[PDB]
Amino acid sequence: SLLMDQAHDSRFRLLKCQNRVIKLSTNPFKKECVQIITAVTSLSPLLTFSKFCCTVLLQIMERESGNCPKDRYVVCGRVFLSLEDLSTGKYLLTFPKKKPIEHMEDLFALLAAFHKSCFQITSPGYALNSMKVWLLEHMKCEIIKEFPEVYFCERPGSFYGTLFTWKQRTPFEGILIIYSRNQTVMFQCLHNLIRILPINCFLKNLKSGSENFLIDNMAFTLEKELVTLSSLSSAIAKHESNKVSGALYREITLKVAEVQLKSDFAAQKLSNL
Amino acid sequence: IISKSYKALINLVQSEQLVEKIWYRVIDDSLVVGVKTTSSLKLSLNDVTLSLLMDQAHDSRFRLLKCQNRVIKLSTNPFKKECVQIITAVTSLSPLLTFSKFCCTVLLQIMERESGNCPKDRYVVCGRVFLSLEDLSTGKYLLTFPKKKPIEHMEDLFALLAAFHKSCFQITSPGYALNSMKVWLLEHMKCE
Amino acid sequence: REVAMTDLCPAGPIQAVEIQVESSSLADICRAHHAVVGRMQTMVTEQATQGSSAPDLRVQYLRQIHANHETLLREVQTLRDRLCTEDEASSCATAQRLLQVYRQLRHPSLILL
Amino acid sequence: LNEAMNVSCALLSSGTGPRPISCTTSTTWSRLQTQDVLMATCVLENSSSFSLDQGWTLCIQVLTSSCALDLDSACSAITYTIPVDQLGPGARREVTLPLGPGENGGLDLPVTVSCTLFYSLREVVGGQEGVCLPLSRHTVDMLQCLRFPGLAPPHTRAPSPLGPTRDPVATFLETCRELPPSVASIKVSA
Amino acid sequence: LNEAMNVSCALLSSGTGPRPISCTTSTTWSRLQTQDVLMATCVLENSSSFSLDQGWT
Repeated sequence: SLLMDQAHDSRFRLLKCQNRVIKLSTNPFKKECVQIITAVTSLSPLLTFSKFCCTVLLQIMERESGNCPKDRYVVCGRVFLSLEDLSTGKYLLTFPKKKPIEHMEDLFALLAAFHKSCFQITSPGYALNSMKVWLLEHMKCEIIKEFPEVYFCERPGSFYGTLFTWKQRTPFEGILIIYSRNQTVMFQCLHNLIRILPINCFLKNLKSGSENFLIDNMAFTLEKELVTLSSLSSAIAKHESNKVSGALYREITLKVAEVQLKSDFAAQKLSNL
Repeated sequence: IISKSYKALINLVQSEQLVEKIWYRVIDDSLVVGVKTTSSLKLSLNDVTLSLLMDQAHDSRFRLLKCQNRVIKLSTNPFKKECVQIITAVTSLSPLLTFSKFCCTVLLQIMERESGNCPKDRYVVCGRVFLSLEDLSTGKYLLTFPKKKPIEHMEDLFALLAAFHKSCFQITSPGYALNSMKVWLLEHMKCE
Repeated sequence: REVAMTDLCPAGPIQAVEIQVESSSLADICRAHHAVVGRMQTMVTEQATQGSSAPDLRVQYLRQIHANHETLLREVQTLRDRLCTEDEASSCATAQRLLQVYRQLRHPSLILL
Repeated sequence: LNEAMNVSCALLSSGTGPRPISCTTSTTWSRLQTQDVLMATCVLENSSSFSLDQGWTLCIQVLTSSCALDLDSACSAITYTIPVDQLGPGARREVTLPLGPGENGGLDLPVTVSCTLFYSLREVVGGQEGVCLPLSRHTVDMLQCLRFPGLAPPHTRAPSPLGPTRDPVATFLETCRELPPSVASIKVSA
Repeated sequence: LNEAMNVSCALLSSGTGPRPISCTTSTTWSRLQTQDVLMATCVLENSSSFSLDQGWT
């Protein structure tokens, strides 16, 4: 989150920030991955004194613990920005010419500021490689060396400055992520992509994760629930040898409920798609 | 008989071309539509608006659809001499490219102000705009920056005066004169 | 509503209050189940340290519940093993069946007495 | 700083019902053009005398759904940071910030609102750092999102919403490429 | 079309009471983020029998 300096802004209005997390694997081909958090916000309301200062506050909250015990706030430095600073570049990414991305904060400011849309692709009765041609010859991509899972399209048409990614898991099926500067371009892109693919290549949008992963999640949740209920019955069954303590029944039903909420979570994720 | 009765409907409610002609451009993620008037329509006396109306045949569902209207006066070689009033509307695209395609209709509305009878609302349907993704993919309606500098369809210029955010400043020097402005504009800003 | 069950408790069923939720959308059931269960967790953990505990039967019906749970458990584990191998029909009938298991499990879930 | 410490002492200690500072959260249904949207009134109240002067702020953060998922979605959370303007004794202000389905029906629902305070001295004068006091963790259930249109008080002819048809991106995908009620129940001892 | 022509004719006629179709508006106040906003509700009410089926907007 982002806090403005009160002494500057006598007038109180709001402030916003959208948090996008970005996982990028670095040379998976352990092997260092990179998780980085990023917020995003409007400039022009802040620059109304030509200069502003913002503190940067990074909260961490636990899920496992329902006690709200752990709020490890952090204060991660302080940003100052003035209109002289912008007048001379110094911070800007402005397209053409600052193409050869060799300061990865440039890549990440893209992946954060750009609308994101995920799509699963399936070709059941045809192996699938024509994506890599649509990418490497049609769109004229540049691979970022540091992160070879990301492709920046340089084709100087209307979709200038759009980023993909492409995980080709099980080479029938694949998954493609589109970072774009509006939604008109994202439709202009999907149209061109559908045009290249085979006739049987079935696209699908993804809101909330890959079908295989959400099935694994649903499986895991059911497995833990059923194991825990077998544990309830085994607690009864050893008490059959020893009429039951309702206290034990309550104690076990609590943990069963605590797992059921997860199975119901996985179930809604699966049952919307 | 159906035709006959369309024409009968039309004539029942109701000659001089109140409007020249229609044009549309796409800027980035906005659609701007504009229409160039004629002498008969005097914006001194008549507030005019414009609207875009989607064909419900495509839109199985109903969102609203919003449009902001600017008037743009430009004087033509004041340095009689023709003014040019055009009237323009701006809206989001991406809500309307659900079906790869769409066909709006353009309605110029007019309300007089002096007469408190609310008398004279001369609606006028000025053309009909089609777009599709197949068209934009070949450009043809886009306005795309640089290299596409030398603006030789004047509609493209009226699009940027319609789509872009406008602010007007008065400058008052109490103690010098003011001839720096054209220099700032031409040398520091390198204006054509 | 109230639903008393004598074959579960030895003497006093209780004329227990059941809560049902019905909808077109299964997803909204997942949600309103999540919500009701969460609030019954709240109630049980709030009432404990004050409330007493009923005695159970120990017999017949907890074991039936074990068996009808274990069949589903072993079946889902087999389904997990099939999803690990990744032979054919990658995942279509698998999700529909996992949701059939879910539906089967959920309807008498967690009778708290 | 003295004021800040008396306030912090008031807040953290005295494990009672009425705190000096509070932040009640409601939920509400509003119309945006034609849509229904969910709203969160956050109401900050000061029942004590402590006029929390400059260098206090109010940090709200709204997490939609807390679970680890592979593909990384565009909005884990949203954050607001209104500066508080001395706030004054006995006063209260109200902040409506919407949560609503920002996608076509795109709304996972354990959405949680949390309110926090934050004090920094570096603002007034330094010598830096700061302190984050947690005020409320509110949650929004699905029992809150119900509105019961039929049983409603007014009984007035409202059009039925019928949320958007599968996705406007779904429509795109169809064009470009061309049952019992589910139930769940629980029983519990009277 | 017939329904259309009947509606059309009813609206231009003077019924002495404008009640084929009516539309009230009404001003209120809401709250957005920090600022009070001013909203106009536009209610469309059908009094007469005529159904506005597809084609009206």
